[PDB]
Amino acid sequence: ARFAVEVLRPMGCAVEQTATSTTVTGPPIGTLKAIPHVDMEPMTDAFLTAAVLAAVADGTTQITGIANQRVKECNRIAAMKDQLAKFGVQCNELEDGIEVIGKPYQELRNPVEGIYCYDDHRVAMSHSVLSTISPHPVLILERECTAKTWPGWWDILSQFFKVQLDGEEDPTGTDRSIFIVGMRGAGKSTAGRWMSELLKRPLVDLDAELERREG
Amino acid sequence: DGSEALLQPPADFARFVKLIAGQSTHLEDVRAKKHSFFVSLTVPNVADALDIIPRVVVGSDAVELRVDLLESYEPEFVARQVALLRAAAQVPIVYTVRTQSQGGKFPDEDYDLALRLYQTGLRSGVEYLDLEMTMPDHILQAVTDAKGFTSIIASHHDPQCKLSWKSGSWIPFYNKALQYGDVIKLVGVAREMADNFALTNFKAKMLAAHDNKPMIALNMGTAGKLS
Amino acid sequence: ALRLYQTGLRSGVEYLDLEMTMPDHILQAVTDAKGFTSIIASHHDPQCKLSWKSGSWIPFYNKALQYGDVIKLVGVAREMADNFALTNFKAKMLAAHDNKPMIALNMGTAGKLS
Amino acid sequence: ATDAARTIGAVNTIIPQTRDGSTTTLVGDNTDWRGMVHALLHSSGSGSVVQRTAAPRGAAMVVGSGGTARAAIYALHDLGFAPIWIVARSEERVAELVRGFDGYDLRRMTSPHQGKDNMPSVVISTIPATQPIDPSMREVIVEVLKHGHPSAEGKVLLEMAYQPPRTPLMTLAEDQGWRTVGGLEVLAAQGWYQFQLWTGITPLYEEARAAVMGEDSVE
Repeated sequence: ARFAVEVLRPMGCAVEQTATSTTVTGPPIGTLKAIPHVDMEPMTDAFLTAAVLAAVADGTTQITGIANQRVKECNRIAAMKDQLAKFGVQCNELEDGIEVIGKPYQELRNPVEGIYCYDDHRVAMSHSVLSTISPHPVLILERECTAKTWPGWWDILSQFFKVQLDGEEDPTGTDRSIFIVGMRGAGKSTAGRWMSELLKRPLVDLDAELERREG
Repeated sequence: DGSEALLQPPADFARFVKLIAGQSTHLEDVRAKKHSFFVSLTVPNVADALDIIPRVVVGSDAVELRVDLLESYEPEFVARQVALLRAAAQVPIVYTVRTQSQGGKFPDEDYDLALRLYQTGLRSGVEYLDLEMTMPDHILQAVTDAKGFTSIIASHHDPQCKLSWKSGSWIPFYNKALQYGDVIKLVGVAREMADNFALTNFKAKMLAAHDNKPMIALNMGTAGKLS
Repeated sequence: ALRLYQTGLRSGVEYLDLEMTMPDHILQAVTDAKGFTSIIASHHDPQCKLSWKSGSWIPFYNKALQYGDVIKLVGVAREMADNFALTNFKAKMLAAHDNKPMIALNMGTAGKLS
Repeated sequence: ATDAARTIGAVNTIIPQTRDGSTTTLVGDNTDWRGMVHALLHSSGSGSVVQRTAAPRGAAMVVGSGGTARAAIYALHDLGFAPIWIVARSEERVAELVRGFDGYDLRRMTSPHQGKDNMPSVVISTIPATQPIDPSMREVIVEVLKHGHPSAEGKVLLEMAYQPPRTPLMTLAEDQGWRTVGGLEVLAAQGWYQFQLWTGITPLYEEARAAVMGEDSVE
């Protein structure tokens, strides 16, 4: 809940709060001031929402304190990296954070690729916000993945924010490690060797590795 | 021979490796061809007719080892027959255990052996394996789970002619074969020429409904030669 | 045509093929003087306006039935199924009228089976 | 065109490919080398250097400078022969006969002594039998055939010209104990492969062989 005060107001929003209510009026379209540095470990799950706002901001934004977002579901910090890349906005992957170089909204790239969400509710809904002002209509693959936290998000986007949404089709186990067993002298190594040559893959004697690993 | 280590990978073993590593395109290739065939061996021992194999395989896209027609059902014996055939034929193998109720020799009820024979096929890396839909569910599951890159031909034969193409009394078997097999094989009996028309019509309707699982559909008897 | 048809009949040909498309006054004249010649009443459908399943051949069958000793109907196959439908059609006609046999074909390579 | 026919620089086979929806595509392939390999592997006797040994098979030779010679090199490289000695008229035409092949170990033989410890086990002759051989090429060829104990070494000559059935060069090689494989034998193989590429059916080679000899054909 600290997102409103510690992110949006620095970004140029008029954030008014009471004890039990939060109202946010955003600044004129595409004039969001970038934030030089923000610690977001208290708002670990809200960095994706911050990232898309930074992508449309005036200047370079830097989010930190989100090491735990790598093994959360997908590599979320790298997900935002190369999904925003499709809008032509480069990010950088920091030790426990993400740097995002903002772009004027009118000259964003058209993500013809389509936005893959990694089946991550957070990723789908964050790019949902960006696609509100995009100069080109954005396709979001995996609509239904919002279900994890908010099934009716698309409903509310349509009902309250009056956003036109449309249905479209999605326009988009080999190489397993082989184990060889039996006993020494059986032709085990020769079969291994043959396979290595045939599949262009590395043979590894598990006895020899046990010797090298142990010393 | 004994001198295996000094050699470089034989075609025999390469064909084997190609399949188990998921690199076989045996099904795509066959299905991309307008007409395809596999030759059904009726020989009691592959070693004793090893000279004949390559001739017999001409024009076919695979060789069917009819395990039931072999002179022995010992897993070790059958494993050799498969390896000998792979080496000699150098084409895909169809590993078929046909039960006697469905026109073969293998006993219907002898399941313990059937399972072991089925696994001998899978372990040997055969490109196709034919399990009958009449087999109990616990074996259909076990063979399906360990199938690997073997293509399953889900089969049913109707030698006593209890089923019908037009009436749709095949559907229950089709439905079953659909979830178990990569290829459906339904075989009935023709009494008259019309019975081939009904089959052809049936097959067409099934392929329309499930494009992704191709079908081998035949009528036995001289009447059903057209099928 | 009439003169050619009579040249056939006069020559004592065992079979004579008159098309059902010919006008009635010639169908009558050739039928009346046919003698011991067997008449093959024919119709061909090269433009593929007719169909075996739908029974759009019946009007020609009905006509050929009363003029010919042998009916000859020839259509076009676009697909293999069109031969099945023909075979089924012929069988139904022979059941209904045993006494007048039929030559039934589909043209084109698709209709080779017919 | 296939990667074989591209690097060899010659197409003996045209294959249509039905690209359903699109128009038909025409592919160029080379089955000449394919046939030569097959002839050396199977059509030469058992106990041939090819049947006896495994890659790398050591040295081999290609006399002649034609477009056949191009394919002969490719064939020998596939069978794993290296170095591949070349005997030809001039260094001018041998240089353009090498052009394209890289890392094959092609080297000209102008004198017998150059082959010490690397004399060829297999020779592929692309010179015609109608033409007489050049004195300087003969001097090289003659000595290569006489070298060692060809009979027990299992050595093999492959004559590409099939008229007559037995050429003057084959006659000499046979006297020195070499196994000779005639041109018709390659013709069968070459074509056998074409048939496979067109039909998707691989009949037995004996069938194709017999068709070429006229022992079992339709005519």
